[PDB]
Amino acid sequence: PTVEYLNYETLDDQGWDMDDDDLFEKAADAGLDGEDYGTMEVAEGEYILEAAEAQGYDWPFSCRAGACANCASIVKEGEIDMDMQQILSDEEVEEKDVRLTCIGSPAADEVKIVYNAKHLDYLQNRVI
Ligand code: FES
Repeated sequence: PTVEYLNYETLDDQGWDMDDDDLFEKAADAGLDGEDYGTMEVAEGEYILEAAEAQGYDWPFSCRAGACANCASIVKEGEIDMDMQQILSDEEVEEKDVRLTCIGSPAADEVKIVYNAKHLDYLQNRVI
């Protein structure tokens, strides 16, 4: 039950690559904020945003029922289990690797994922 969360905003701000500089690995040498990069440990049956929230990590959330994408993320690798529902578009689960962190649990041992997907330029336009 090991995972590595990464700040999607840090990837853009720094202007790094998605998997070229191996942020999940080079990040440990940057000592960035723990709320941006770190190894998230979650057992089977435990919600990510929940296991990380008990450590000090922060995640975007609004519906908290797996019916919206505010808590959207970007799994860079591994696999996560979802509930009986699918509000996101497979394109986001395959082209953006987005998942539900409020109601999503890791089904693999090691998994990579970026937290705070709301930073995506596709949503930033929602700003009023
Ligand atoms: S907070 Fe709505 S799907 Fe996660």
